[PDB]
Amino acid sequence: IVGGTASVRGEWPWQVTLHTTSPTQRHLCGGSIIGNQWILTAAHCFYGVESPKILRVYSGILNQSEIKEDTSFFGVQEIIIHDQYKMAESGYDIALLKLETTVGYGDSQRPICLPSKGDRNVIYTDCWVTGWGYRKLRDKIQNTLQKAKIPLVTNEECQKRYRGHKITHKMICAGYREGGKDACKGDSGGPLSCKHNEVWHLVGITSWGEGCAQRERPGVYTNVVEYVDWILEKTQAV
Amino acid sequence: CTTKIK
Ligand SMILES: CCOC(=O)[C@H]1CCCC[C@H](NC(=O)/C=C/c2cc(Cl)ccc2-n2cnnn2)c2nc(c[nH]2)-c2ccc(NC(=O)OC)cc2N1
Repeated sequence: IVGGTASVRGEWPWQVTLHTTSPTQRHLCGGSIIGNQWILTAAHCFYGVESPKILRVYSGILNQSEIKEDTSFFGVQEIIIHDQYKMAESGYDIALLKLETTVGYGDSQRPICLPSKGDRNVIYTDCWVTGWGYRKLRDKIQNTLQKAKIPLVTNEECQKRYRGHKITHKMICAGYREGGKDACKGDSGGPLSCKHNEVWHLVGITSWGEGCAQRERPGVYTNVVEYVDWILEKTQAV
Repeated sequence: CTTKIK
């Protein structure tokens, strides 16, 4: 996260850190708890990931230093990537992780509401991007979960900013015209959380951008409202 | 949440 500040413990209890153990254990991506055995994240996180056996989901984490060999995590039973996904820049950048065991909800770990279909017309003015990602292009994963408040950008304005890309309504952009605050390397897969009527909603999934927090280069997020039926198809399968 | 996950 560029231009952000340290989160406080329990502030983003749906935020997870997804780790890979191959070749050595390290933070891979962010993710969000959406159900008691379900993590929503970005499909691009699994590039070259050949098996869910190398994955570890840690919830209730503020500091990466809380994670050692004796730290409890959730194993991943299954990786579900959207069928239409090719690459982050073309959209469908969404994946679900089916956990091997269930998350016990509490003040340190709980789910974030998915957006409502009727809320496709609501204007969100209180949106935050969170993660342990870089503070600039050439940096390192941060110990403390960072947060940055960022305004949503219309599809029309985002398209003007990304000449040569096709910015679809399945993407949602966020950033200041002058830049300064954004997601960066290591933040992808994490949430873009927006508070509306005192309830937090998972509006976006951190996906891609041209550099980090650059002037007139908003961050591009998977527009979660456009995938609610796909999420229910995969999580509510009979 | 309005949208419910089982
Ligand atoms: C463990 C291997 O992980 C990886 O290869 C990638 C996968 C995932 C690969 C893509 C990922 N993209 C983002 O996270 C976000 C991009 C992004 C999003 C928005 Cl909205 C705006 C601007 C963006 N940027 C444009 N340019 N940079 N950002 C990334 N992640 C990493 C490097 N790139 C990584 C860096 C470090 C670690 N881990 C470690 O250093 O642990 C000690 C893991 C990463 N994730």
